[PDB]
Amino acid sequence: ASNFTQFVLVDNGGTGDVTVAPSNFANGVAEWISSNSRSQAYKVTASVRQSSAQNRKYTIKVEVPKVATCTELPVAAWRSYLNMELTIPIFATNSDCELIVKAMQGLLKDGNPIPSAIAANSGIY
Amino acid sequence: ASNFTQFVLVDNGGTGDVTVAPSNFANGVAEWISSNSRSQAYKVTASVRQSSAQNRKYTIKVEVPKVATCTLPVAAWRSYLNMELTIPIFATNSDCELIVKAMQGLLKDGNPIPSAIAANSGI
Amino acid sequence: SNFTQFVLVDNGGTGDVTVAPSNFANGVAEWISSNSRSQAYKVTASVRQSSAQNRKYTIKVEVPKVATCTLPVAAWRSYLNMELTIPIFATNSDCELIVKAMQGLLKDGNPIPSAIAANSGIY
Amino acid sequence: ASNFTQFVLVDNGGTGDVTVAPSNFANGVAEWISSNSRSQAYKVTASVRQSSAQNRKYTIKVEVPKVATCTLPVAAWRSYLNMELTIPIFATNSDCELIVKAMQGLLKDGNPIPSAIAANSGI
Repeated sequence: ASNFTQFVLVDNGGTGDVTVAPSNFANGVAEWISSNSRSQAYKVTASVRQSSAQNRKYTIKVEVPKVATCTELPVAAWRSYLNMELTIPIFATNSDCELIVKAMQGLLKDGNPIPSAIAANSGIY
Repeated sequence: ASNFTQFVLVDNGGTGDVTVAPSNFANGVAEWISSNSRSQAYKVTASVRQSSAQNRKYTIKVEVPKVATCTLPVAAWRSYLNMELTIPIFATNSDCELIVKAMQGLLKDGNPIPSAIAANSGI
Repeated sequence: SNFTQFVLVDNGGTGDVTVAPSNFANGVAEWISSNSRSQAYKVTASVRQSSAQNRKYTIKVEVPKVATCTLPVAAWRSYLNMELTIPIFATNSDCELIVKAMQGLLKDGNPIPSAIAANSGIY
Repeated sequence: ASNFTQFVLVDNGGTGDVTVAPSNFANGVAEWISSNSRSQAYKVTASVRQSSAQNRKYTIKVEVPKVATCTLPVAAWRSYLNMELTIPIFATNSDCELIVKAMQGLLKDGNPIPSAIAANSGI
C-alpha cells in the first residue's frame, strides 16, 4: 500500500545507479522492475503471510542479470538468482524489528566475512 | 581461512555494537555464536555448495532471539531467518561485487522493504 | 488470539458438532472435530495480500458424511470454499456489514439456502 | 419462479435493511440487484451446475460496495465475495440441511472466523 514506491536497487553514487519502479501486485506477490525489457532488467519480489500461530513469514526474492551487446540484440547471459526469508513474531515490538533489519544491514556490510567470501570467488573457511 | 573471524553484526555505531565470535565448522556450516549461552544469544550460520557445473549456491541463516527475564533468563522468542544466493560460476569478481551491492541497496533505511519489515502490516 | 474452538453445527442440544484448533503452519489454519481424519469435520482458513490493496481471506469447509457398514467410513465429503476479498482501508463498520451480509444471505427462508435444502436449482 | 424472490441481504433489525430485488436470469446465472443504479448497489449472483457424474457445484457471488459522494455517487471500493458448495448428487434433505446449518454456524455472531474478518488482521 504505502510501501510500494520506486527505489534504488544498486547504488553507484549518481549516474551509474539503477532504480526499480513498481509493476504489479497480484496473486500475493509484489514486483518491482527496472525496465519493461524481459531480459535486461533487475527484479524484486516480496509477499507476506502468517506462517504459524505466532510467526509471519516475509519472503523476498531478487533477480540480477548482466547483459552485453553480443553481436546486436543484447541478451541476458545469466541471472544471479536469490531468495530470502524472515520469520518474525506477530506481536514482536517495533524496536525488535528495527533491530532485525539492523542485523541484515550489518551482516552484508562493506568488508564483513560474507561479502568477502562472495567477492573473492572463494568459500568460507 | 581469513574469513573465519569475529565480526560486528548489529553495529549501533559505537557502544551498542554486537560481536559474534567464530565457534564452529562442521560439514561446511561455518557457525558464529555470540555468547556461551547458546539458548540466549544470537547465531549466524553460513555455507556454500557447488553441486553443478554453473551454480554456486550459498546459504545463510541468522537467529536473533530477544532476551527477557522470566518468573530466570531464557529466550522468549527467536526471530528466525534464512537466505540464499545463487551465482553463476563464470561470473567474475565485479559481478559478485554487484550482487552484494544489490544487497546493500535493498535493505538501506530509505527503501520500502526494510520499512515494511519495521512496520509489520503486510507490504 | 482468535485461534480457538467453536460449535460449527448446533443440533438443538447436545448433538452439536464442535471443532477445536489442531494446526497452524504454512499459512494454513486448521480446526478439527476428532483426530480421525476420515471421520471429522474440517475448517481451513488463510489470509494474503493478493491484489494491490486487497486482503483476500479464503475459508474452506469439509463436512464428510459417515455411516457404519460391515466400521466408520467416509461415504462422501461435501467440500466447500469461500473467497472473501476486502480492501485494506476498511473500517470496522464495513466489516460488520459484510459479516451481516453473510448472515442475511444464508438465513432460513432465503432463496439460496432453500435451494440448497430442496436440492433444486435457482429459478 | 418459486425461489426467485427478494430477500433481506443485510438485516439491520428494522428500517436499515437492504432489500435486494430479482432482476435477471441468463446462462443459468440468477442476479439480484439492490437499487436500479448499477454503480452503488449490492449484487447477488447464484448459479448451479452439475457435471455428468457425481457432483453438483454451486456458485454464489455477493458484491457489497461502499458508496461515496464528493465529486457524484460512485463505487468507492467494491468488497466482492465468492463461494462454492460441492455436494454429492444423492445428498438427501437431511444432509443438505446440515451443510446449510454448517454455514449458519460458522458465520454466527461470535465465532472466530467472523471476528477475524471483522478485525482485518491475521487469522
